[PDB]
Amino acid sequence: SATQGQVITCKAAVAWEPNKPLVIEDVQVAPPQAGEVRVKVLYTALCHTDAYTWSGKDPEGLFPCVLGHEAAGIVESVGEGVTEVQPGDHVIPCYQAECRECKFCKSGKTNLCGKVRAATGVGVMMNDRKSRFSINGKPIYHFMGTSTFSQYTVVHDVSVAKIDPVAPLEKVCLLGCGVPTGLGAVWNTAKVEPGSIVAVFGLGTVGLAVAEGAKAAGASRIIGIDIDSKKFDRAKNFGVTEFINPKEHEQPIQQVIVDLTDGGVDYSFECIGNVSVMRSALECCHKGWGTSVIVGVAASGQEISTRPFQLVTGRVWKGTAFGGFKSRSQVPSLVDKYLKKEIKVDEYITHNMTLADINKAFDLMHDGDCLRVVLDMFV
Amino acid sequence: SATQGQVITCKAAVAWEPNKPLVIEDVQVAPPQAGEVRVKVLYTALCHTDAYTWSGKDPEGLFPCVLGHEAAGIVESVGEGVTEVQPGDHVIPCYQAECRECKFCKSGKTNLCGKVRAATGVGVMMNDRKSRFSINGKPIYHFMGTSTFSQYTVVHDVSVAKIDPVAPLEKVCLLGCGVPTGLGAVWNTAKVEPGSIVAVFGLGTVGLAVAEGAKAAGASRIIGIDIDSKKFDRAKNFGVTEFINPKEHEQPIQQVIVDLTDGGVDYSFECIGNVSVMRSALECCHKGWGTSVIVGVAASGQEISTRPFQLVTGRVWKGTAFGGFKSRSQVPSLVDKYLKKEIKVDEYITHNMTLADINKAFDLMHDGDCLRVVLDMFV
Ligand SMILES: NC(=O)c1ccc[n+]([C@@H]2O[C@H](COP(=O)([O-])OP(=O)(O)OC[C@H]3O[C@@H](n4cnc5c(N)ncnc54)[C@H](O)[C@@H]3O)[C@@H](O)[C@H]2O)c1
Ligand SMILES: NC(=O)c1ccc[n+]([C@@H]2O[C@H](COP(=O)([O-])OP(=O)(O)OC[C@H]3O[C@@H](n4cnc5c(N)ncnc54)[C@H](O)[C@@H]3O)[C@@H](O)[C@H]2O)c1
Ligand SMILES: [Zn+2]
Ligand SMILES: [Zn+2]
Ligand SMILES: [Zn+2]
Ligand SMILES: [Zn+2]
Repeated sequence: SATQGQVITCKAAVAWEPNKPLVIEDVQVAPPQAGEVRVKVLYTALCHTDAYTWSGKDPEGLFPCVLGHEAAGIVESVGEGVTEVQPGDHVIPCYQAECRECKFCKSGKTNLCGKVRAATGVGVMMNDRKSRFSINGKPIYHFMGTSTFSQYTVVHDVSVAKIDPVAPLEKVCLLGCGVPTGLGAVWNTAKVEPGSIVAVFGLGTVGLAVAEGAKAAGASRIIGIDIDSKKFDRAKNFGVTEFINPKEHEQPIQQVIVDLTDGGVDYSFECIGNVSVMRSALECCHKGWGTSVIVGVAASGQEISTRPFQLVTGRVWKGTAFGGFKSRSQVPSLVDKYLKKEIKVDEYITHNMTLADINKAFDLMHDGDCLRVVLDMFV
Repeated sequence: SATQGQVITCKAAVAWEPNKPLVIEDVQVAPPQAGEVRVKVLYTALCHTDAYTWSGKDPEGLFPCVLGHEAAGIVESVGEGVTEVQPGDHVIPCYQAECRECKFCKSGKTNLCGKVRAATGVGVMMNDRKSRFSINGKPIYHFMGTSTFSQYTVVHDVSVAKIDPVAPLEKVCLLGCGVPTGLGAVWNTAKVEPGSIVAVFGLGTVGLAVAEGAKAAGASRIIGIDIDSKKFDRAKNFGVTEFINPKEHEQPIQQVIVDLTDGGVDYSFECIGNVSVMRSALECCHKGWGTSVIVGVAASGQEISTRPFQLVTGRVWKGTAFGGFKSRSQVPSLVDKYLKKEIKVDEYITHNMTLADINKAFDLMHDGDCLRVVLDMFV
C-alpha cells in the first residue's frame, strides 16, 4: 500500500450532533496501531441502529462521530502483531468481536466476546484509548468499533472477518448485521424444529431474515405481523405464509394470534424494538413450551413487562445479539453459503446509492419504503 | 368400604372469607361420580399457596372453600370407569393433573395437562360441574382439584398418584407440592449442569428443595438469599454453601451477587413470589448464558419487568409449575427415591399438629418460625 504507515485523508459522513444531517467531511485516518486493521470501506449499508444513535435515543452515543456498522471492503494495512489478515484481503468488519480465547469465546453457549468492549463502547481504540479519526486535530469518535461511513476505518483485529475474495462486496456488506441476526435468531437462539409454528413481528430486513431462517428450519406456518399492509406482498418470497395487521383488530395482537394457532405459536420473534410488542410476542406463545426471542433493539429506559404466570405456565423469554453467530469464525461461512446459493442476500437490497446520497438514504429509511440501502463509498 | 355409594359427614377446615380464620365444620362429602376418586386424607401439610389464596391475593380464589393441596391418604371409593386406583390404595392427590392423552401430556415438552382445568379452576368436578362438598345443602368449593383440609375429599382420577403402600403418609404428603417443585425446578426446568453457580432467592421449603436439587446436580456454589438470617443456619444441611441477606446491603441484591460471581450466576431460582425479587434474580444471572427460573407464585395484578437488553445479551427468563413433573407418572418414582434415601423429605417437616390446630399452624407459618407443618387429620 502507498499509504502504509501514513495518516490517510479521505471522505467520511460525520454525525456532528444528534438529529443533524450527516456532513461529508475530509477526515484524517491515522495508521493502525498494535492489533488493529485499517480498512478501505468499498460499500456500506444503512441500518436502524445507525439512525437510533443519530436520533439521540442512545445512552452510549458520542458526538461528533462516524457512524455505520454494516460494510465490506479490503485491508489497506495492518498494525503490529496482526497476522490473521494482510493488505489486500477482503473483509467484513463486525460490531461483535471474537477474540477466540476468553470464557465467552471458548464456551459454545454465546457469541458475546467482551475483549474490546471497554474501548469500542466509548468510541476509541484499545491500544491507546484514542480515536483514529480527526478533523483539524480534533477527534471524531468511532461507532460500534466499525465507523463504516468513512472511506477508511480502523478496527480491532478481533472484529475483522476474512472472507472469500470472489464475494461481491456490494452484497456481503449485509452479512455484518441484519441478515445473520434474523437467520441466527432462528437457528442458534431459538433452534426452531421442523413443523414449528412461528410468528414474526415486523417485516423489515430482520423480520424477513427470521422468515427465511424459519423456512430453512422447516416451520409449517410463518405468521407475519406488520402495521404496514404494503410489506405483506414482498414477505411471501421470504417464507411468510400468513399476515396480520394489528391496526385491523380491536383485540390485542396476542389474542388474534392465539385465536389462529389453537393456543399460541411455538416461536415468536420481535424484530421492531418496541417493548409493548415484545410483551405481545411473549403472550402470543403457546402454554407449556412457547419461546419468544427479542431481536429488536429498544430505546434506553424502555422496560419489558408481563405477568410472571406466563413464565410459570411454560413460556420462555429470551433474546439474540447478531443471531448468536461468532463473527470471525462464522461470517466467512455465511459468505460461502451465500456464494453457494444456500442463503439469500441480494433480495434484502432495494437501493444502491453513493456516499454523497447518505442523507437521502436515511430519509428512505425513515419513510419505511425500502429494505437495505447500499452505499458505494468510492464513486 | 362401609361408606361406599353414600354421602360422608366429616370434619373440614373451611375458609368462608378471605383473611378470616379457618373454621372446622361438619361437611357432607358426596360419593364420587364417573372418573372420580374419594380419598381418606390421613395427613395434609400447609403450603404458602394455601395462605396465598386465603389472603385474597389469588386471581382464581373462590369462597367459601376447602383449601389444602399437599396430602397423602387412602382411596375410600372410586366412581364408574375408574381402574387405576381401587379402595385401600395409598395415594397422593395432585393439583397438576395428568390425563396421559392430551396435546400437553403427549408433547413431551411440558407437564401442564389442561384436561380438568375448566372444573378445578372454578372449584367444581368435571362430571356434573358441581362441588362434592356442602354445609346445610349449600356448596363449598374445591381448591386446586384437591381440597385436602377435609378428612374426605373427592378428586378426578387423572389427579391421583398411586404410591408404594409402605411409604409413611405423614412424610410423603410433601411430595404433592413443595419438594418436587424445588427439585424439579433444577432437574427438569433449568437442567443445571455439574459445576454450575446457583443463586436461590428465599430459603423456605421450596428454596431449600432447590438447594438439594442443585446439590444433587453437582453445582459448585449455591448462594442462599433471604431477608431472615435465621433461615441460613438450617440451609447448610440442604446444600446452601454461601449466604446473603439483602437488608445488610445498600446496593441492589443483583449487584451484590454479580460482584461475588465474576459477572453473575449460571442459574437463579426465585422461591418467594415477589416481582421485584424476580427482576433481581434475572439481573444477577451471567451475561450470555445465565438462566432465571421463577418458582414463586405472585399476587394478582403484579407484573415482572426488566430492560430487554438483559435478554438480548443472553439471559433466559423461564418458570416452573410443579418442577415440570408429570404427576401420576413421576410422583410414585419420587416416593421410591425417598424410600431409597436418594431424596430428603423428613428434613422439611418442622411441626406435626392436628386438624383442630390449623389456625395455630398458619400463624406459626406467618411468623416464619417453621418449614412444613403436617396435620394429622384423624387424631
Ligand atoms: N439484536 C441484534 O443483534 C440486532 C441486529 C440488527 C438489527 N436489530 C434491530 O432490529 C429491528 C428491525 O430492523 P430492520 O432493519 O428490519 O428495521 P425496519 O424498520 O425495516 O423494520 C421494522 C418493521 O416493524 C414494523 N413495525 C413497526 N411498529 C410495529 C408494530 N407495533 N407492530 C408491528 N410491526 C411494526 C415496521 O412497519 C417495519 O416493517 C431494529 O430495532 C434494529 O435495531 C437488532
Ligand atoms: N411454581 C410452583 O409450582 C409452586 C409450587 C409450590 C410452591 N410455590 C411457591 O413457592 C413460594 C415459596 O414457597 P415456600 O413454602 O418455600 O415459602 P416460605 O414462606 O416458606 O419461604 C419464603 C422465603 O422467602 C423469604 N423472603 C421473603 N421476601 C424476601 C426477599 N425480598 N428477599 C429474599 N428472601 C425473601 C422469606 O424469609 C422466606 O424464608 C411461594 O410463592 C409458593 O406459592 C410454587
Ligand atoms: Zn445493522
Ligand atoms: Zn472473546
Ligand atoms: Zn393431559
Ligand atoms: Zn404447595
